[PDB]
Amino acid sequence: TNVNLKDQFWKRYIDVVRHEVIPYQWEALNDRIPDAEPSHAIENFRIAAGESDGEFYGMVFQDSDVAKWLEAVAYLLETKRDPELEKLADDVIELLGRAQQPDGYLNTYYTIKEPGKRWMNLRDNHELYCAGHLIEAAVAYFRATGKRRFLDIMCKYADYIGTVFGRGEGQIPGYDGHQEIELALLKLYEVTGNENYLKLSQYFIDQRGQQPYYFDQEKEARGETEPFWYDGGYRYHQAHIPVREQKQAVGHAVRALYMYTAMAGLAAKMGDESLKQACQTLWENVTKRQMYITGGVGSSAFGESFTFDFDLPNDTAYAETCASIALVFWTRRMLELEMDGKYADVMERALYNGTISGMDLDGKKFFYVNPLEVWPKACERHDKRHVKPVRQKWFSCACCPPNLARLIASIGHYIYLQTSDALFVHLYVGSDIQTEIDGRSVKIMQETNYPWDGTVRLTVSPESAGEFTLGLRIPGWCRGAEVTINGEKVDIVPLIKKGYAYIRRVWQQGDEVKLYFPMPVERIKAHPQVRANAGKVALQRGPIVYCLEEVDNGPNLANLFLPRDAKLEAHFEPDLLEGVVVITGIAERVDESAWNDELYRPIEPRTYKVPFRAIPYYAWCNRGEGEMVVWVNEK
Amino acid sequence: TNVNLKDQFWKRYIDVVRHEVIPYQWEALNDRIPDAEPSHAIENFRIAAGESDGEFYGMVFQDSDVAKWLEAVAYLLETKRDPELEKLADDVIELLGRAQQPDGYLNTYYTIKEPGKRWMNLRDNHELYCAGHLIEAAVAYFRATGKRRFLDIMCKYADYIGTVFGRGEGQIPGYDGHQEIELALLKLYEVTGNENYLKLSQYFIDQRGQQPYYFDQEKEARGETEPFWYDGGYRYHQAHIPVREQKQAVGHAVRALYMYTAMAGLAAKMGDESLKQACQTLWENVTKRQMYITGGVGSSAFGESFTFDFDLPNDTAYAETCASIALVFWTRRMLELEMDGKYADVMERALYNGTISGMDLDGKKFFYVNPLEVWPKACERHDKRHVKPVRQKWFSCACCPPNLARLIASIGHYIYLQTSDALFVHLYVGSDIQTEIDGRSVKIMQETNYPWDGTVRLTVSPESAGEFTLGLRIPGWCRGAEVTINGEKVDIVPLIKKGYAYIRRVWQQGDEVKLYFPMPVERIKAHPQVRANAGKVALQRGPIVYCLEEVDNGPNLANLFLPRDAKLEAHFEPDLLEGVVVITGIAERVDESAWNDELYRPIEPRTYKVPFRAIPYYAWCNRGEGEMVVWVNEK
Repeated sequence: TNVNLKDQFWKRYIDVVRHEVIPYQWEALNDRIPDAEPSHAIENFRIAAGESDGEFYGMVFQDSDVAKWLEAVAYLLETKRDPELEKLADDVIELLGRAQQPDGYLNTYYTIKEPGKRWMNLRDNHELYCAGHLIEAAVAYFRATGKRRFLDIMCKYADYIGTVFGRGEGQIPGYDGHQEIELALLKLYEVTGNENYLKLSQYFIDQRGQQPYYFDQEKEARGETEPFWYDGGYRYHQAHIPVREQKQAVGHAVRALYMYTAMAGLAAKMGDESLKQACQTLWENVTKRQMYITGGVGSSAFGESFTFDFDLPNDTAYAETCASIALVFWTRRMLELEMDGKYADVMERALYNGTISGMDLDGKKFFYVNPLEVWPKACERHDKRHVKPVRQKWFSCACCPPNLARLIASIGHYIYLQTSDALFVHLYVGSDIQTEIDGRSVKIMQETNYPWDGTVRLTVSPESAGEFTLGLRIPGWCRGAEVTINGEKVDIVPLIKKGYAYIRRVWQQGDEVKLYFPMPVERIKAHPQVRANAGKVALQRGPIVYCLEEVDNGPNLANLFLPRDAKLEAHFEPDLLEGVVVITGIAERVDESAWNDELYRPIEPRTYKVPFRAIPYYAWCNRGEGEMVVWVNEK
Repeated sequence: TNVNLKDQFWKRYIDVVRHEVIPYQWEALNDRIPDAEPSHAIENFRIAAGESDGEFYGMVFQDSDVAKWLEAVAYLLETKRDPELEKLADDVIELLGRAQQPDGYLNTYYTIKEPGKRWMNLRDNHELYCAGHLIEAAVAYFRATGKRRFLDIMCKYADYIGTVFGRGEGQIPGYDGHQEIELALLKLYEVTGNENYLKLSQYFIDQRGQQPYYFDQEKEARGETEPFWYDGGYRYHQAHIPVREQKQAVGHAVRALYMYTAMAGLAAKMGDESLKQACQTLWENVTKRQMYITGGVGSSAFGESFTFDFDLPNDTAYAETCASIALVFWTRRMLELEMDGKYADVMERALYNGTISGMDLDGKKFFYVNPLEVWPKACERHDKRHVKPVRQKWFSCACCPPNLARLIASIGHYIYLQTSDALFVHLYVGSDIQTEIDGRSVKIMQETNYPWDGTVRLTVSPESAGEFTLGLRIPGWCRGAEVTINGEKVDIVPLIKKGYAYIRRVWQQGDEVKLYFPMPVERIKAHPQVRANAGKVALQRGPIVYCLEEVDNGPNLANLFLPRDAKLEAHFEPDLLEGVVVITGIAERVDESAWNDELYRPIEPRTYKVPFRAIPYYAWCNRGEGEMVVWVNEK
C-alpha cells in the first residue's frame, strides 16, 4: 500500500506543513527563535547524553515535542525524500540513543532534574506518555525510511517498561495520568509482531480504574495530602472506574480519546466483545451527545473536558485542536473494529472542520481552542479567557503545531483501507493507491474536486482482470448518491451496508466508477436537548460546516436572523481564502436606529433585510479579528 | 414624617423578617445553632472588652454582621416596639462600648488578634467598612429609639478616623478597599449636624484613585510582592482612577454601588456639579448598559463584578442579592440629587424582582446569586458553580440575610419624600404618612392592591385647606396612566416633568386622588446589543418581571417558543406562592421525535402547541428544584 496525493486541497496543506510548519518548529525546538519562549527540548537530550551542561528546562512532557516533530517528519519523508531533513532526524535519533540509560529508560527530566525519582508520579509527570509518543515516532520513521535504529532504541525502552509495570512480583500496578502508551504499544506490536507489546497495552487498559486506586497509592508514598485540583477527581484521567464500566465520556478530552483509541485497537486485535461494546457505547455517547458540529469535543475550559450530554455551548466551548485530531485517530480504529460509514463520517467532519480550523491557512499561527461563537470584547470575561480571538504562536504547550503537522502529513493513510475482504474508500480526495487484492497488483485513481463538488471519478486498473470488492462510503450528509460503472447506472441500494456500497464484480483494466453526491446547501438543526442551539441553525454543504464573519457581514452577528424560506446559493470564489465555495442569501437584522438608548422596552422590534455571506468554518480568522458564529438565529 | 405600612405585600415580608429572619440570625451570631458554621461574632467583642478569653475567630469583617443585625432591629423597632428585642440590642450596644479603645477605635480583629497593626491593610481588611456599618446601625438605632448611647460610641470612632485619615500632616492619605464608610458618614452627618463627617466623606471619595496609589504604598510597606488576584487590578475596588474620571461601572458590584451612593449624597449636599455629572454618567451606564431586567447587577462570578456594556448572560449571571440592595440605596440618593422618575423606576424594579428573589417566601433560605436562567444539571459546570439551583443557609459571608432584613424592614422609608417645595410619592404601597408641607400639617393615605393591580386611591387631608404640590411618579413601565381628582379626570401630560406628575392646587379635607396605571401583560425586548437576548422576550406586568419554571411547564425551557401573536391572560391565584398574579397562554415546543437520536439533522423541525404558565421572578424556586428562564425564545 503506497498512496500518492494528487489533489489541491490536502496537497496545499502538506506543502504548508513541509515548508513552514516543520522548519519553524525545528528552530523553536533548538531555541533559535529570538522572540520565543525558549524550549530547550533538544538541549535537554544533549545534557542527558552528557554532551552539554545546564539545568533541565521546560515542561515535564517536553520530550514528547521532539517525538511529535520526528513523527511528522517521518510522514513527510514518505511523500518526498529530503536528505537534509532525513539527516536532521538521523542525528536527533542518535542523540536520543546516547541519552538512553543502559536499562532502556529515556527521559530527560528524570535523568537530569530528578535522577533516581523515576516512576513515582505517573499521575502527573507523563513518563509513559512521552515514551508512547517516541514509540509512535520510531514506528513511523521505520515505515518511512527502512531505518531501524530509532525502532531499536524504543523497543529497549518498551521492554524496560514491560518489566516495571504489571501485576507481577516487584512490578508497579500503575499506568499514566495521560493515556497514550496504550495506543503506541499497539503500533509497535503491528510493526514488530512482538506479543509482549500487545499484552502490555492490554494490561494498562485493564488495570486503569481498579481499586485500590494506583494514583492514591503513589500519592500516599510521595507524602502528598492536597486534594486533586479537578473537582471530579480521577474522572479527569478516566481512572475513576474500569474502562468497561465507563458508559459516558468524562474528563479531559484528549486523554479520553487516546484511551478510546487504544480500547478500540485492542477490541479488534483480541476479539474482546466486552471491550468492543464499551467502545461502541462510548462512541455513541461522544458523537451523538457530546460533540460539536465542527467535530470539536470538550465543552469546559476547566480541565479541558467533557461535561455531560447535550451541554454544547458555543461561546465557552473548548474544542481543543488536539482533541479533534485525537477523534480522527479514534475513528480509524473504530473502522478496523466495524466497517460503518458513521465512523468515517465523523472522521471527515473533524478533518474538514475542527482540526484544520486550528491553523491559519499559511500555517504560521494556531488556535489551541476552537470556538463556535466569538464576540471579541467578551473574550475578556474570565469564563472566556481561554478563547483567543486570533490565532498565534504557542510555547510550553505548543502542541497545536507538531500535532496538526503529524495528522496533515499522514492524511494519505486515512483515505483507503485494504482488507482481505475488500478495498475501502473512506475519503474522497484526489489520489492514487497501488495495492494488492487477492495477491494481485491493483492501481486505483481518484479524480475529484471534493470537497467543493460531489463528483468523483475512480479508475480501477488491476494488473490482470479479477473479481474483488470495492467498498465506497456513502457520506451520511448526502441524500441521493448516484453510481455508474463504465457509463452504466448501478442500483446501489441493495449493495449498501452500514453506509458503504459494496461493489463486487470482475474488474478489467481501465474500468471507471463515477460517483455523484449532490451538495445542496443544508440548514442543520441540533437535537432539541442541545439547549445552546434552541432557535438556531447552522449552514453546511457537503462535509463543510460554514460560519459568518464580521468582515463580511458587520458586527453583532447575534442580531442576524435567517428566515426558513430564504433562498440560499453557493458558488466558488477562486481568490478567496485559497479558493473556497461561499454561501449567500438574505437575512434579517433588528433595527438599532429605531432603538432609543433604552435597555429594555415593550415594543415590537422592527426588522430590515440584509445580504449575508458565509464561509467555511476552517477558514475563519484569516482576515483579521472579528465576530464569528456558526449557529445563527432562525426566523 | 411618620409612615405606617398598611398593605399586604410588604407587611408579610416584614413579618417574616421579624419572626423568622432576625431571630434565626441572633442565634447564629451567638453560636447557638448546632449544625451551623460557628460565627463568634459576639464572642469577639466579649474577648475585646476583656470579658472573655480565647482567640479571635471568623472573617476580618465579622464585626459588620453584628452591625447589620442591629440596623435591621432598629428598623423593626420603628414599626413595633418590643422591649425584649430592644433589651438584646441595648446589651450588645453596651458591650460594643466596653470593647472600644480609649482613643475611639472599635475593631475586634485589631484589638485581639493583631494589636497595634491597625490601619496597615485598608485594601483588604475592611476596618472602615466595619466602622461604616456600625455607624449606620447607630444612626438607625437612635432614630428608632431615641437612645444615643450607640451613636455616642460611633461618633468617638468617627472623630478618631478623622484624625487618622486625610491630606494633613501625619495623616494617612488612604481609604478602604471596600467602600461603605463614605455613605455611612453622610448618615452620621445628617443626624448630628457635625460638618467634620461630611468633609471626611468628601475626603475619602476625592482621594480614591489618586497617584501614587495608596494601595501600592501600604502594600510596599507590608513587604508584599504578589500580584493582585483580580486581573483588572484596582478596577476591582474602583480605585484605578479618580471617581470623576470613572465613566463606566467596573469591578466588584457592591463596592461600586456603595461608592456611587456616597458620590450622589455628596453631590447633593455640597452642590458639586462635577460629581453630580459623574454620578449621572455612571447611572446611565449601569442602568442602561449593565443591568439585568430583574434589577440585578454583576455579570461575572470572578470578582462578583461588572464586565462591560451589554454583556448580560442569563445562565452565568452573578446578580448578587447585596448588589441589588445596594442599587436600591443608590437610587434613593439619586432621587435627592434630581427628581427623576427613572430613578424610582429602578428602585422599584430591584425591590420587586432581584432583591426579594434572594429569599424563600418564608424567609428560611437564601440565594447569594440570582440567575435569570437555570438548567440544574449544568450548575455542575465550573463556569456555573456559583449558581445554586435551590436556596440555602449561608456562613462566613452570610450577608444575604441581615442585608435583606435591613432593607425590607426599612421599606417605609422609601415610599415618600418630603421636600419644602412638594410631597413626592415614589412607591405605590398601602400606607399612610403624617407630614408637614409649607409649614402645614398634612395627612395622606394610600389604598391599593399594587403590585397586583394599578389602581391607587390617595386621600389627602390638610389640617386646613391650602395650596401645595403633590408629586406622583408615573412608572416608566406604564402607558396611559390616568389621574382623577374628586371624580374628575385631570390632564396630566402638562403636569409631568421627568416622570413625576406635579399636582399643585388648593387641597381640602377629604380630597381624593385616584391613580390608574394600566397593567397589561407586556413582552419586553432587550436592546439589540444585548447578545444574550437576541431572539428572546421577557414577560412583565406592572413592576413585576415574570419567569417560567419546570414545575409548571415541564423540562427543557430553552425548547419553548412564544409566538408574538399568542394571546396572554393574567389572573390572581390566592393560594399560590402567598397569593400572586400568574400569566398563561399557549407556546410551542419542537418535537424530539424527528431526530431519532441523531445530534445534527438537515430537517425542518416539527413544532407542537403547549400551555404555559409564568409566575413572578421573585417567587421562583419555592416549589422545588427545576429549570427556570426569564428570557424565552420567541417565534
